[PDB]
Amino acid sequence: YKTKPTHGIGKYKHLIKAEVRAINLGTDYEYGVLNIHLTAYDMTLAESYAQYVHNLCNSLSIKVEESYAMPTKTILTTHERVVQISGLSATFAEIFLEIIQSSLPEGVRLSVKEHT
Amino acid sequence: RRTPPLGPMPNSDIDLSNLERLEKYRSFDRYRRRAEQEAQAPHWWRTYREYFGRTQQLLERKQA
Amino acid sequence: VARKERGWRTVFPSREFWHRLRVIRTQHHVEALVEHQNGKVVVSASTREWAIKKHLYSTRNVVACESIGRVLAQRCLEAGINFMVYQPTPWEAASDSMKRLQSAMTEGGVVLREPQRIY
Amino acid sequence: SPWRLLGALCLQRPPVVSKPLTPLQEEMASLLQQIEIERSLYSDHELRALDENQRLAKKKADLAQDLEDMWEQKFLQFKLGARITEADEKNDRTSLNRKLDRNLVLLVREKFGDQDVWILPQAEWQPGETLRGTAERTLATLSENNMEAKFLGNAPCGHYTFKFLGAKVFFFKALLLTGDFSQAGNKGHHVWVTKDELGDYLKPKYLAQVRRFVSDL
Amino acid sequence: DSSRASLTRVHRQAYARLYPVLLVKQDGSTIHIRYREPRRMLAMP
Amino acid sequence: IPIEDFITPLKFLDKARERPQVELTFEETERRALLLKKWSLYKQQERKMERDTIRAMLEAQQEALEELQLESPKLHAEAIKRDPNLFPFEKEGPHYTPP
RNA sequence: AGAGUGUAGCUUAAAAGCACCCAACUUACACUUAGGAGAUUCAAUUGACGCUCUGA
Repeated sequence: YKTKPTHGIGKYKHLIKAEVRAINLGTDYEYGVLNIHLTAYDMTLAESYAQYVHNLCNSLSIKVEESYAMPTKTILTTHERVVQISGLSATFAEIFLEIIQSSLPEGVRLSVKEHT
Repeated sequence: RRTPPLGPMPNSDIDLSNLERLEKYRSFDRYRRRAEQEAQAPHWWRTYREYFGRTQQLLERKQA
Repeated sequence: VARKERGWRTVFPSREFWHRLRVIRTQHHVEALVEHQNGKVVVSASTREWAIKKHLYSTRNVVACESIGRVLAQRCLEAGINFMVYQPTPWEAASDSMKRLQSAMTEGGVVLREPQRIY
Repeated sequence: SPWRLLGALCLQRPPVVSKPLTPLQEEMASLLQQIEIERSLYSDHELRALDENQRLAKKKADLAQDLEDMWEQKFLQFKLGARITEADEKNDRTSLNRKLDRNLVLLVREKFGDQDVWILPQAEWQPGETLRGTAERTLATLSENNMEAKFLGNAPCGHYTFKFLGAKVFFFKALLLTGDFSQAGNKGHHVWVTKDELGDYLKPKYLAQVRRFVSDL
Repeated sequence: DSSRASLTRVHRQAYARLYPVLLVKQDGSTIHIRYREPRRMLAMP
Repeated sequence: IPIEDFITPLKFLDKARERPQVELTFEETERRALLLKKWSLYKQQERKMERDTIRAMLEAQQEALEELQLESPKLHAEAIKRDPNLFPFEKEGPHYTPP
């Protein structure tokens, strides 16, 4: 009740968010939303690398927005996957980038291009 | 007319500005577990409980 | 004759019983309790108990669940609690090890359905 | 206190050749190939190999083999490039192709007056220039070659403070994209070492702890 | 650690057979690719 | 454009009759289960080695930045400032045979 | 050389509870199910074997 000492023991909308450039003001330097294009000749290798990079993202407290993909191209077919990544620090950028560099299985190229 | 509470406010220590950096309820089971340990814990308001209430053996076990 | 807490309708579990079997499958040990309405533990069956732990390969599988099902069905036979009201959540009810637990309850002699109160 | 500025760099070579698989990895890959064969769905090459042979048997009772054979001979034609240019040389530390399945680290002997130390490549900087610029100057000056390398950030990787007038050493981490390494037999003592010979080359506590920020994999 | 994401599996159910053809684009770099009509060597002109 | 290539081709519906025989032996599935158990062990070992390397290099870089802050008051502000050359960053995967 | 010390990753847990991984559904994540590995550093509260910091 409004007048009891236990007022608002059950409110929850202050704990729920009921609802892009980079944030570099003066000291906390932050990436925006990323787009990592994992392009490969094989669905299996690209899918597995997307799964593993997603599992390293969710185990290192990284916000992942989407895990979508664009349609393939006729040439041999080229598959790819897009993993959007937000949440890094400069040391964490170096470490996460070098882990991605050192985790490449076979002939899969990388990208860290921004949105649009 | 708001009065200050008697004891500690539950769900207050976790109230941060960045809830996304805190690790999250992925499941349905962890929540009922945590609610069970706090429901077994006493509180300062009125609740349901107020009205309705050596080495050798270990080594041998490890070997077995 | 005695009352059951017939309410608690909106919230899970329902408290309309006399003795509750609650199984928590932890990372390492699976345990099954039989309780009163007071929250007090009447009958315990744990794999944190060397007499059943030393006869099991792994403390968590379908085998350990069947073993502790036999153990607790026996325990309720020497404890005189003969009737049950058990509520599993629907994803766990489709699990194989705890439906083997339910089969163990049925073959042991403890019915998973308490009789209705006489009014 | 007169403070002596020393910057440095830890050069990294990405492995062009992947690591060879474990025999137990070969076994589970064989099991995976078995289950991929088991869970596939009437694909067209076996339609041109099994049912065509059944129809030929029906015609005779009243080519896939040649294609597989020509595939085998074209496999035998193009000889695979050897993954091991490592054991045949066994002493060519001056070349970039000493190892392929691991990362390789530039590492130079240096002569002081009071010391003679096999050091990770260093340089001297003044506070006017950026530390990233110091690392770029180190790459462009110390090896006198034409590598095109790439950094990740300006954050350092390994800090060591040794004194005799204090002195500090900061260790960055670069990445070689490409390189024209003309005159590989230089007069310097640059040696690429994967992980192990660091412990054979770098004894003191300011240099035996370099491997804790080097990507061992 | 260049073998973590090479030990894979087709997560779909309606998929055909795949075989490891070695492919070279233009550079003399043979790479295993899961593909149909199991060629053994490849070269893009 | 919301067009994807995850749609199953229409040829995979008619002639699913080529391997109706999935039969194994008890030793084969015993070895398969042992392989699954041991490979869960090896994947846990690989990830825990990766976590050990990760925590070691995280603490090394954090200590390096902290000592750079206490030894250089005008360089730790630019030691976190990011580089504008990381937008078109490219790296291809490994190969087998050298050129 | 001295100090702080010490249960698998974490415990004002006493051989546990959360962590972690593979297999299945998921483009993918997540849930769930099936499985798995785990430890009180060695001797009689004390000494010494392992780590960190402070010295040369």
